[PDB]
Amino acid sequence: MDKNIIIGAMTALITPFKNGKVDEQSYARLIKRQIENGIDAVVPVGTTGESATLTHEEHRTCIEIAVETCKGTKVKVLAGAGSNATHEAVGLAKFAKEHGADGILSVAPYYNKPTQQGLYEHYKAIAQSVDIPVLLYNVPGRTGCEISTDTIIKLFRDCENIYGVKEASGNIDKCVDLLAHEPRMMLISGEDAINYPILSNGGKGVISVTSNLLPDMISALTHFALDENYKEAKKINDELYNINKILFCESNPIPIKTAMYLAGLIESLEFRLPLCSPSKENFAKIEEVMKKYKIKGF
Amino acid sequence: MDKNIIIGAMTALITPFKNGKVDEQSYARLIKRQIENGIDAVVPVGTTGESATLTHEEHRTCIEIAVETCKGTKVKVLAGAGSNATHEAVGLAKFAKEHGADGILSVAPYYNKPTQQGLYEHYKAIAQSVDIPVLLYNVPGRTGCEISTDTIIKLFRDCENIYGVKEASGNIDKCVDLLAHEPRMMLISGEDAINYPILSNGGKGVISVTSNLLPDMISALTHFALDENYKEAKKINDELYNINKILFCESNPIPIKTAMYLAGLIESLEFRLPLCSPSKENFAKIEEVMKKYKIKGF
Amino acid sequence: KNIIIGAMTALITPFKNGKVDEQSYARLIKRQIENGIDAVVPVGTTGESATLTHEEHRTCIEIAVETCKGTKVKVLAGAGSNATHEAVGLAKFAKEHGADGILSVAPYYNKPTQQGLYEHYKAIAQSVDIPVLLYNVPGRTGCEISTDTIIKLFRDCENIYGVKEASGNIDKCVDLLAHEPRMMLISGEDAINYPILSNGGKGVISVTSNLLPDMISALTHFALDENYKEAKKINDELYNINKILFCESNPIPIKTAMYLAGLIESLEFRLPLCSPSKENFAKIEEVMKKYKIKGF
Amino acid sequence: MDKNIIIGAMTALITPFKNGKVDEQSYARLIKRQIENGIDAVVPVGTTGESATLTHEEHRTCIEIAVETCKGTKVKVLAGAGSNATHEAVGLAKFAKEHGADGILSVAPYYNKPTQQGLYEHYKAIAQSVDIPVLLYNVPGRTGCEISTDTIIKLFRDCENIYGVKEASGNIDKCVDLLAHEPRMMLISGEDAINYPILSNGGKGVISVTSNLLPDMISALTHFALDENYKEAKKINDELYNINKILFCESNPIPIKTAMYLAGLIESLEFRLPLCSPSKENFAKIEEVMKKYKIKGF
Ligand SMILES: [Mg+2]
Repeated sequence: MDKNIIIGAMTALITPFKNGKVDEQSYARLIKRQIENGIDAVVPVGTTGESATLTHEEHRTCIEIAVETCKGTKVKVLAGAGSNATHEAVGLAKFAKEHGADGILSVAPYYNKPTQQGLYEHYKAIAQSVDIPVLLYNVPGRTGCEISTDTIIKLFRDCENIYGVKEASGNIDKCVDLLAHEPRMMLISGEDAINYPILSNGGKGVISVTSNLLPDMISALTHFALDENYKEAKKINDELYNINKILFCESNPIPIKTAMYLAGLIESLEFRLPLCSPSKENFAKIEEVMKKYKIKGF
Repeated sequence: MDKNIIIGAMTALITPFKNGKVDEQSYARLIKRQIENGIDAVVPVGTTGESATLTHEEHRTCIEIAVETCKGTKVKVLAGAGSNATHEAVGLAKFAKEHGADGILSVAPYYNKPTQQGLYEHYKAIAQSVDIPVLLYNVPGRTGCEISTDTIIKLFRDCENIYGVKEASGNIDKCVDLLAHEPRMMLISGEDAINYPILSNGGKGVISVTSNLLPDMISALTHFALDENYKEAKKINDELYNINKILFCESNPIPIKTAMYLAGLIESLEFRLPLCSPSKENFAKIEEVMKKYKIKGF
Repeated sequence: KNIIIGAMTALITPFKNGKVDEQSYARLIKRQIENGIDAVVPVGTTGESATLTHEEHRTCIEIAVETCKGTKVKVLAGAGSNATHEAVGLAKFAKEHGADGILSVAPYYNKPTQQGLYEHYKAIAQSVDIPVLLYNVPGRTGCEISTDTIIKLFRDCENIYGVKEASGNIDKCVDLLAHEPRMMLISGEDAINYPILSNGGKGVISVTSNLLPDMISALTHFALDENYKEAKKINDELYNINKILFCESNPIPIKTAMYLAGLIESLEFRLPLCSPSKENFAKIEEVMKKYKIKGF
Repeated sequence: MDKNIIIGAMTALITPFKNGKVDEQSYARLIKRQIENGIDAVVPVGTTGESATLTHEEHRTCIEIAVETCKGTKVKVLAGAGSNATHEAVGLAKFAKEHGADGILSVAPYYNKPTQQGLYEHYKAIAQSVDIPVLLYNVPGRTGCEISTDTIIKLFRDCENIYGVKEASGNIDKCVDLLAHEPRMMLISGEDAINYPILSNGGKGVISVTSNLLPDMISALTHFALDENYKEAKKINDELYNINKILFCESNPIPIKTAMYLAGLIESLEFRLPLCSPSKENFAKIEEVMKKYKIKGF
C-alpha cells in the first residue's frame, strides 16, 4: 500500500478580517506563529476558517498564503476543499492542488443528506480528480449526515489518495471501530477535548481549534502521544480541558476568534454574517478561562 | 400591520434532469400539472428541487420557468433563495425578485451554525434587500441549527417582509408555541405526514413533497383545513400517511424522484451527486406503496 | 371495548412529615371531581409511584376509589412495573381495591425488545378483567412501545384499549390513529393536548389539571365535541403554564405550584425528588399569576 | 484521603435461571470460572444480572453465593444495590453490607428523573448508611438521567465511601472531564467496546459484560493497561470489538445470555419477562461472531 499522508499536530486556521476583507498580512503572521510553535501542518479555509462565507477568490488567496508561508519549512498545507455538490467539490480539490496544497481536507456533504452510496461516489469522484492526499472529514453535528465506518474503510481501500478521516463526532466507540478494522488509516482528531483519547488509540494527529491560541501545547500533547509518552500527553490534555470546552461555548469559530482578539493576536473581532460576536457573558467567560494558560505571543 | 403573504397548498418542485442538465421542457410540464390540480404556489429550487447542486445559472432558469408557467394563473412563485452566507443569501433574494418571483423561501444557514443573534442579523439583511414576501425555513435535521421561537417572532415583528416560517422539525409543541405567542404569522408545514395537525392548530399552508406526486390530494387536504372542515382534512391526511412516510425512507428528494419516475411523470431517474438512486429494497417499497393511490397524469 | 377516557388527572401525592397526607389527598380529589374531571389516576408518575410503598399504593387507590364512589368519576390506577410478574400482581391488586382500569407504564431501565413488550402487556391483560391503558414515555423509560406493538396489543387483547403518549411525537399520533382509528389515544403531554385531541385523541391524563382542573376539562370537552376553536383557545392560553410545569422533572414544578397556590401545606417530596432551584421556583411563581386557580 | 476501593477487571455476572428459579449451582460454577480466569471482582445483580426482575430474596441469595464463592481468594464482591427510591436504595445498601459484600454498585435513579441536587442527596444518604465502598453508576440511556461531573465530584469529595463511578454513557469527553478535575477517583468502564480508551485515560478497571464469556481476555486487557502496556491492551480491545458490539445487538443481557448458552456455559436460554430470547436473525449473528474467538470452558 504505502499512501502519501499528512499527519501530526495540525491547526484549522482562523481567517482574520479587517474592514470586511481577508487581512492577508495578519493571516501570514498567524501561520508563521504556528510554524514557530511546533505545528506540522496548517488547514486554510476549514470550518474554523469560515470557509462558508469566503468567496472562491478568497479561498485561493488563503491557500496561496499558507503555501508561501510554509516554504523553507517542513510544515504542510492541507487545504479545506469540500462541498455538498460533488461537481463543486471536485473543482475545489483541483484548484487546491493547482494552488500548491500538499493535500485536501474534504467535509462530508452538508444539508442535502446523501446516502452512504452517495457519499462513496462523492468522495471517489474527488479522489480521482487529483494526485495528492485526501483526508475525509466527518462532523455530523454540522452536516446532518454521518460517513459510516464501512464507507470510510471502503473509500480508504478503494481510493489510493484517501488516507484517513478527521473525526468531529464525539464517538470514541467509532474511533475504536475504525482502527480495529482498518489499522492502516490515519485517524485524525477533530475534537480538541478528546485529542489524547484519540491519539492513545492509535490516531496519528489532530486538526485543532485550540492550537490557534495554544500551538505549543497542542504540538507537545500530540508529539508526546505519538512517542507513546502517554502520561505526558494526558497531562496536557487534562490541563487543556477548560479552554477546550470554553472554545465551544458558542459555535466555533466564534469563541476562538474572540480569544485571539483578547490575546492581542488579531486586530479586530470581526466575522462574516451569519457569524457575529459572542454574548457579553460568553465574552467574559472566555476571558476568565484564558487567564489560566500561558499564551505564546509572536 | 397587514403583511403581504403567500399561503395555501404549495409544492416544493422536484428538478428533473436529462443527461446532467435541467430538463427544461419537463420542468414546465410538471408545473402546469401542479397548477391544474389546485395548487396555490410552487417553490422552485427548494431542498426538494436539489438547490444545493444546481448552479446559479440553473437557479435562474428554474425560477424563470416557474414564473413563465404560472403567468396568467392564480398560482404564485415562492422561490428558494437561501444560503449559509449572508452576502450570498442577499444576492440570491435580489436575483429571485429580479426574475419575477412573488416571494422567497430562505433556509436557515446550514453547516456554520450561527447563533440566534446571527440568524436575526442574517434574515434582517435578507428582508431589507427586497420588497417581496420572505418565508423563513427551519429544518434543523439538515442545517444543524434551529431558529428559535423567539427569533422567528422577533423577525416577524421587526421586518415588514417576513411573514412566517416553513417548519420541518417534527415538533408540534413548537408549532403551538409559535401561534400562541404570535397568532398573526403564517406557519407553514414542511413535513407532509403532519400537515393536518399543523393546519388544525392554525397553520395556513403547506410546502409539500408529496404534492409533486399527489397534487390534488394535498391541495384538497389543505383547502378543507383552511375552511375548518377538519373531518375531511383529517381523512385525507390519514389516507396519505403511508405515502407521506415512504417518501422519506431515504433522504428527500431520492424517494419522490423515484416515485415521479415510476409514475411516468419524469423521463429519467437521475440526480446530481452526492444524491443517487435508492437501494433496491427501498425502490420496491416505494413502488408498492404507490399502488394504493390514484396518481394524476398530465 | 370497555374504556376510560375524557379529561383525567395524574394526581400528585401530598406528603406531611414524610407520610402520605390522606386528608389532603381526598380533598384534592374532591376538587378534581367538582371541576369537570372524568377520571383520576392515583400513583402515576405525577403521583411519585416510584417512592411509595406497596401499602401506600393501596392507600391511595382506596382513597381515590372511595372519593369517587357514587359519582360519575372513574379511577384509572397506576399499576405498572419493569418486572412482568410484579406488573401482573399490581394489576390484580388495583382491581381488588376497586379501580375501574389501570394505567401501565412501559418497563423502565431494563429496555425490553418489542417482542418483550408484547409479552409483558399480553401477560398483564390476560391476568385481569378490567381496562388496561398502555403508557409510553421513552424519555423516562429508555424504551419506546412502537406503533406496530401498540396496534398489535390493541387488536389481540380485549382489555387493552389505548395508550397514553408522552413522547412529543405528533407523527406517531397520526400513525397510530390512521392505522387503528378504534383505539383511545390519550395525551400525556399537556402542551400538545389540543393537537392530539384534534387528530382524534379521546382524552388527556394531565399534570396541569392538578392546578387548573376546570381549564383542562373545558379544553378536553370542547375538543371531544369538535368545538376546535374554543379548545385551541384554551390550549393556547395554557401554553405558558404547561411549559413551566416541566422546567424541572415532573412532579417537582406541579407540587411547587400547588404549594404556592395554598392547595397543599408543605412543599415535600420523597427523595430522590426535592424542591426546585431558586431560579425555577420564581419562574413558576410568576407564571401562575396569569391564571385563575380554583380553591376547594 | 486513603479511600477504600474495589478496582481492576470485574464482571457484571449474568443470572442463570432454571425452571423459572435462580440456578444456584450454575451461578456458583460461573463465578468460579471468573475467579480462575483472572477476574478481580464480581458484581452480582447488576443490570446484566437482571436485577429488575429478581425478588429481594433472590438478590440476597445471589450476593450470598458470590460472597461464599470468593472466600479463600483475592476476588471481591461489589454487589448491585441501588434503586430509584432513596429509602429503598439505603435499605439495599445495608442489606448488601449485611450479606457480606465488599462494596456496592449503586445505579442512578431510573424513571423518576431526579435533578442534580436530588442525586446528590440520594447518594449522600446511601453513603452515610454503610461503611463499605460505594461506586456510582451512570447509564443515562437506561435511567433517563445523567449524574453530572460536578455532582460525581462533589459526592466523591464529600462522602468518604464514594470512590468513583461506573460510566456507561459513550462519552469519552466526560471521562476526560472527570479525571482532569478529580484525578483521585476511580473511573470504571461500563462499556466494553471502549474499555481501552477509558483505561488509557487513567480509568482503573472495568465492570464488563463481555467478561462473562471471555474473562481471560478482559482480564489481560485490563492488567496490560494498568501497567501502561498500552500496545498490548489496545490489541485485545481491537480483537474484542466484534464480540463487544454484537453483545449489544439487542438489549443487554439478552445477547450475552444467548452467547453463554451457545457456548454450553448455561443449560437453558431463559430470561424473566419483559426480557426474552433474541430474534432468530440476531441469534445467528451472535453465533457467527463467536466463531472467531477462543472460549474457555469450566
Ligand atoms: Mg401573478
